[PDB]
Amino acid sequence: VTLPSTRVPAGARHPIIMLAEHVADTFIAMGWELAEGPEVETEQFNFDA
Amino acid sequence: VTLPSTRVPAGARHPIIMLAEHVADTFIAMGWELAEGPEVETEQFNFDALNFPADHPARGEQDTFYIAPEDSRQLLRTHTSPVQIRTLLARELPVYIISIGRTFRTDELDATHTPIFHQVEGLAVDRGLSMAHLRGTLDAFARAEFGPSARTRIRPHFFPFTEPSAEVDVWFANKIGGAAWVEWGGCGMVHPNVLRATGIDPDLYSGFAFGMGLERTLQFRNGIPDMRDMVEGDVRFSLPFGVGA
Amino acid sequence: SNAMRLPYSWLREVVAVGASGWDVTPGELEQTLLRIGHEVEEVIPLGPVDGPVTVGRVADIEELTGYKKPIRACAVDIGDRQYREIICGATNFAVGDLVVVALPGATLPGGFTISARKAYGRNSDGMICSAAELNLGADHSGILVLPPGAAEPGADGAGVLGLDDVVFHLAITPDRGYCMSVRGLARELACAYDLDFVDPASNSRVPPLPIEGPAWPLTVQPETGVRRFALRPVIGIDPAAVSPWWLQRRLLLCGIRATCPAVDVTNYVMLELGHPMHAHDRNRISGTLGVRFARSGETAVTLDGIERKLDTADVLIVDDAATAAIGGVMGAASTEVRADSTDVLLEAAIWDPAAVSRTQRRLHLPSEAARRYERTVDPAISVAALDRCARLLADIAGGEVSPTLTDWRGDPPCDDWSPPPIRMGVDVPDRIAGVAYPQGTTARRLAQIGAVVTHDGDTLTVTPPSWRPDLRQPADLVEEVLRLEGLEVIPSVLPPAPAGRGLTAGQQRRRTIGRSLALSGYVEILPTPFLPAGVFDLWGLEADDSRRMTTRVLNPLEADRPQLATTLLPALLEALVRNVSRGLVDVALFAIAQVVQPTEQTRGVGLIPVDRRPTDDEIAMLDASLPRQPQHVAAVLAGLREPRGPWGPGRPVEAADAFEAVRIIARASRVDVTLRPAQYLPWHPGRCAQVFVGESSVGHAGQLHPAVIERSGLPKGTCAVELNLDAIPCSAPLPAPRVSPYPAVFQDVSLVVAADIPAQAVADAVRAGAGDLLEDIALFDVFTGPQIGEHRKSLTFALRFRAPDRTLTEDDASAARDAAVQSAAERVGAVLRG
Amino acid sequence: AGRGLTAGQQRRRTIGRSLALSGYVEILPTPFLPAGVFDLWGLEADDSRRMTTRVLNPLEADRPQLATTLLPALLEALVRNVSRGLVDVALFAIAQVVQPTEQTRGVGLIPVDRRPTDDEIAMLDASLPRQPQHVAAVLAGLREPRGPWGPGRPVEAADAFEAVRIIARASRVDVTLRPAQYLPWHPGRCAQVFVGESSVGHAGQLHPAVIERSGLPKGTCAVELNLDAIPCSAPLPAPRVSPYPAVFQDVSLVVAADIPAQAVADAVRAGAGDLLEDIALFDVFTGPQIGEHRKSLTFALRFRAPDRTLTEDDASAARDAAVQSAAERVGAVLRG
RNA sequence: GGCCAGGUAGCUCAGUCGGUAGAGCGUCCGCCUGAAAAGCGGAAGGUCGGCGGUUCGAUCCCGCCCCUGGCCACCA
Ligand SMILES: Nc1ncnc2c1ncn2[C@@H]1O[C@H](COS(=O)(=O)NC(=O)[C@@H](N)Cc2ccccc2)[C@@H](O)[C@H]1O
Ligand SMILES: [Cl-]
Ligand SMILES: [Cl-]
Ligand SMILES: [Mg+2]
Ligand SMILES: [Mg+2]
Ligand SMILES: [Mg+2]
Ligand SMILES: [Mg+2]
Ligand SMILES: [Mg+2]
Ligand SMILES: [Mg+2]
Ligand SMILES: [Mg+2]
Repeated sequence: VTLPSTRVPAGARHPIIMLAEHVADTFIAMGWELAEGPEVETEQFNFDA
Repeated sequence: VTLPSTRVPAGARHPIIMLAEHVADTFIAMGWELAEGPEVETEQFNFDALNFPADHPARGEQDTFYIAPEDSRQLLRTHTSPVQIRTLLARELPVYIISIGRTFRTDELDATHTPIFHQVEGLAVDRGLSMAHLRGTLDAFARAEFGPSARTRIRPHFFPFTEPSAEVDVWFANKIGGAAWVEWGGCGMVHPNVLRATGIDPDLYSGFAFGMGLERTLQFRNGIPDMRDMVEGDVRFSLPFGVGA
Repeated sequence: SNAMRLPYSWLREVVAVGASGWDVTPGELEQTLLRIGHEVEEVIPLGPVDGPVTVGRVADIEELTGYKKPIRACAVDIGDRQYREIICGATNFAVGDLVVVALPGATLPGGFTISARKAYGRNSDGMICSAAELNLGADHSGILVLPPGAAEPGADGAGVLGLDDVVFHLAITPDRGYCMSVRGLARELACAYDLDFVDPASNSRVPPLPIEGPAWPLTVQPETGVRRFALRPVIGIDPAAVSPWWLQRRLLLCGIRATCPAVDVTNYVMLELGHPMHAHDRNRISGTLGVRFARSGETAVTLDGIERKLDTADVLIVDDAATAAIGGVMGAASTEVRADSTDVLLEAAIWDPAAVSRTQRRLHLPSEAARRYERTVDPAISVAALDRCARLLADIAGGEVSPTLTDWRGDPPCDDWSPPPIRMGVDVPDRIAGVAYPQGTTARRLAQIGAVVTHDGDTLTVTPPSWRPDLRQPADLVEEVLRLEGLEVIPSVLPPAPAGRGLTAGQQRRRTIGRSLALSGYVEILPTPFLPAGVFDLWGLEADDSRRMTTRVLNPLEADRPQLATTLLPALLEALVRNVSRGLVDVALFAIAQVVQPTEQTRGVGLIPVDRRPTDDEIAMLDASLPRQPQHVAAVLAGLREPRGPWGPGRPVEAADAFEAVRIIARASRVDVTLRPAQYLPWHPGRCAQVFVGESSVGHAGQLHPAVIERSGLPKGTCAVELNLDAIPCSAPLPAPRVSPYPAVFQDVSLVVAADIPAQAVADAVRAGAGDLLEDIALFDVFTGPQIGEHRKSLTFALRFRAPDRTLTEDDASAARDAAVQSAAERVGAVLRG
Repeated sequence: AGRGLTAGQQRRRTIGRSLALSGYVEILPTPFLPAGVFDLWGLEADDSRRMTTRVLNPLEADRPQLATTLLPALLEALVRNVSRGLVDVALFAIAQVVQPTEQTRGVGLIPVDRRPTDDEIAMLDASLPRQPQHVAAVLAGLREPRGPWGPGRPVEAADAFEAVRIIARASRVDVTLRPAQYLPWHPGRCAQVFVGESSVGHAGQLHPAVIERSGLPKGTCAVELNLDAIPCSAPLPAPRVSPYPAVFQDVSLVVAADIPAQAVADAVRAGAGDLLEDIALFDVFTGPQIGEHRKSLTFALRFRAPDRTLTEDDASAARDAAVQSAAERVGAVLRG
């Protein structure tokens, strides 16, 4: 009964992503919400504003 | 490229549990927390601290499962409302909790009733809480589970553990026989005797509570007219809902 | 009977005494009633009828003989000296009776056109109607007979029967006993419509009869809970008198069958005013009337004739001879009024609500009286209801009301029945509502419901009326204001909740376990707590297996299944045969749910007073009295684990699938487990693992024993797992891996061991000897060919070595492998394969 | 009181969870494409993936192009892991790409002493390149490791199709797969993935020349889907569990070898109607009894009525209607 | 707790007032097919809800009891 049993081993989400998920849960539980923005951005919003 | 590729087909969590998960997330996102309580409960928390008189007919053996021997004052809990008591005894104020779990009654089976079912309890106790806050919470609950096009209505009623007391109906389009208002759950301001039974001063704190059927919520949400497949555990009922929701 | 039924016309009449001309549609009335807190169960219009439905008088009856039933051919006077012959099969009428006939051309509800028909060799010009066929009431199993003088022959049936009416069935909540009557419901509607209310129980509507001396003698035992007990006689009534149609009609519409004036009047006044009344044949009374408790074994025969087994908490009314009534539940046959009763003693009593409720529920007699008494009855109106009854009976039945009166009001006599006053701040309902009501609203609403209200600054002193014993604290007064103003005005405001902590670790782990099992192909069931009959005998457990120590339900669903589950497997296995029995042969189920495991202190804790917080010791005692209720997770599998498809024929369930389920749960819980061979029913003793987290046992998995499968009707090869989630510690690992940039070395090692050595114990021995350079070990071969001796096996493991700071030589790895082989020799007796 | 995670936010978690449970390891992929990757793939000069946003001052002078596809970064990460001893590898990523259009250019400074008007807000957003969320995966080596149970299973194109279905189940949508030609995939082991009739991506085995020219392992397979083109969905099922027994029958149909098995099953469903509870392919046969360029498929059928027990002749009628539907839609011949 | 109808195969039901009890679908086998299903042919399978009694023998008669469906009743 000790023989290996896992025919397709588990993978893994990246620890940075799992930590983000846990940080999001922390703030949602306080009533806050998760806002988004794109990675390529205008100078207007990254600097001027 | 269209050949079947799923060598181990997915299963499914039960839709009642997936609905519970979604209700929980709704309240956690509002800052509330999820409280728990046992299924075998004392009479002290299921009836007495909730302001039921000693001879209240819901206490009889025709209405309530009792644990042997004759007067152990133990039972299968008949609503999730004893968790109000456990919560006010265990936590410091203010308190904002829901509780979801199984409840037990000696009820005949019909399209909207089964002996072993689930409820969503809510309890908020704080300075200055009003019926307007009860209505706000109930509207957020209904809006998240049924959408904004959901017809609800609230009318005065009675429970030994609230005063004032109210019931909430949902317009149920697929009700066996023809659409009609069907009761969704009960609610009210926590009775002052309930606060006193847990050491809270009714002159400083007020509270509201509610208790909705979980299977009943699923019936309204998915338009399932008869709850008994939901209860009986045939794989064919659960698989259509998917491994997650 | 069951709910509060009454016809709109009666309700309207009582409302209209103070509000002349008041009239609303039934749609509007239903809405108003729901808004102020009265559930409308049914709105039932009477009729309807069209065409020639009229009153007739039966002028002759010819018996038709020789049929499977007695049949009457009837000459019926239908007015203007016009007579019609009508065939009718009922028997509950005689020549001279007023009946209702539906002549040809008439339409009865629902949609039955009456045409002339040939019935039993005779022609019938229509039919004599029953109450059900007119949609007037439920049947008496015969046709409807109006009392003499209700109407002349030829009168319009719909007018005479009042078929325009509508009957409301209300489900009144238990805190509103005063609404079990026309009086209380009329009062409520006057509140909702801001009408002036004339109380039908007031002295101006029921003026006091004379009191010149006492009526019958009465003793009342102490501590029976009787609050009031009044008696008045009506002497010399005509026993041939019957109640007028208007009274019989209102009883019928309220769900009460009329019998004789004396009984009819008591039921009528009960419905009107809310005070149950009882009529005694005063000449069947022997001696002093007394109310006392029953003795053990005492029986009494109720007026319906059934022998009631009585109990010592039950309150009786007895005389010298026999029991006269079960107090506030049912009268006894000994003093029932009969077809010969001439002198009647009317009883207006107020019983103890809890006592009536206890008694009526045990005996299963939820009479009209009992369900009013158990919700409390206004003690202020006892003599008014008595005087109403007496005057009405003397008018209907030709009596004379006797000017005597026994009116016991307790010892000492109570003469003010109002509850104690309640102090409440004038703006308390506003705060509870979240609404600023116009100034004076609270004082105005509280006066409408009958309270006396006085003002002192911002404080009201509010004395409820005697029919409102439910009004005891400020919150009760708040409910009165809020419901009459309507809940629709209360706005919808989400409370700011403080910042919560979200899901607990345990709640989060339950989600992850369930999602992972589901993804792996398991279907969740919500298992019943009630164990199958004799399940542990079917499993073959020894008599002292801990699983047998179960908690027992006194009054279970199925008398054969009283025991609560110490294990989830019996319910999962039952769900498996259900699915297999319905054509789903390849099945994998799981459940996450508490079990119930009693112990020593698992017994009772007496009632703690609820006027205070239980002390911390009382809280901990309560919790220690309950059975342990740990969360468990379990799964069962049968049939194919992997289905057939274009790739091949699919793989049957085997034990290792149950072992893999353990590892899915462990990975979901982020703990490491070890499996060790174990013997433990109901598993196969050679295919069972005990599951460990560290050195603590958390459950078992593997294939079920062939005899359990056999005795339980399970599919061959069924496997199972059950773990105690509460015994799995809540881990929160914080890894900090460092990745070596240097290449690994790969070597394999073949070791021969005794057959009973677990493979994992060899891998543990190899890892203990190899040291830090060993990055990974994996078994890829178990071999038992002829090169290998009997009861021995050869194991070959793939080894991967890697250093953090250097490239290795083969000799570096070989030295680690060699130390691993020595460690395997010393721990499990391994021999390097040669 | 907040509203918690959005549907898109919840769905990204669910996809992540599911792929990791299925054996995939997440990488966070660099947005800077490898030098000349689309030349190594052999892409047509007008392939939309070549229309890249460029960084003026990148980390590596030869890698200024921002990724229009996640596969180059995942494949580079695959080579990296394989080069360090881990030859059996499955990796995924969930990340935005950068896809410029015509209106992808500069917007002059707007004074910050006031709110930008709604027209300026929209012009700023319209001037940025499109940045949709993609999900992608790559696999090579053994999909299933060896062990006591035998020697383990090499990655194959069907593993890439299963990754699509893992994602679709996580997203709670149905997908169809159709044969397609689309570099860098092998033109004979490539599926285009559809939700409804909207294309959302591609899956299968990579082309052997792409593998050779990029130094990838033989047999590398891959998936890439556009998450933002997969619609949200909130299914509200209401099953009814028939208490009556079912009927089991099988059916063998011969079609031209190019007919997809799923188009046959769909034709069988179409013809059979409501009694059909389940259909499952379990045999594809191309031996000597079957003509050249044809194939025999056999499906297990389960029929069941909601209100009665069926006879064998009731199921046979439904099967015969299915057979006729299959002849009419895919030219199937009942096996003889 | 009341009333009505019931409990018979793995599922859905017919039936029988003393010695054989069943059908549709589900299971197994032979021919058949590369392997299937259909078709043709042939099997297995029921303590006729349970425990006592009567009887040489009980699904069927007598007693006690249990459960299921429906319609009521009750109620947090
Ligand atoms: N037998 C049943 N089967 C399935 N669902 C049920 C069953 N009985 C009740 N329910 C559902 O549970 C809801 C509430 O049940 S209730 O008996 O009416 N009332 C209660 O249990 C109260 N404890 C609710 C409450 C009231 C006020 C404050 C807090 C909580 C109902 O509205 C139904 O939705
Ligand atoms: Cl050997
Ligand atoms: Cl061919
Ligand atoms: Mg009940
Ligand atoms: Mg029943
Ligand atoms: Mg109620
Ligand atoms: Mg009240
Ligand atoms: Mg070497
Ligand atoms: Mg067949
Ligand atoms: Mg059956």
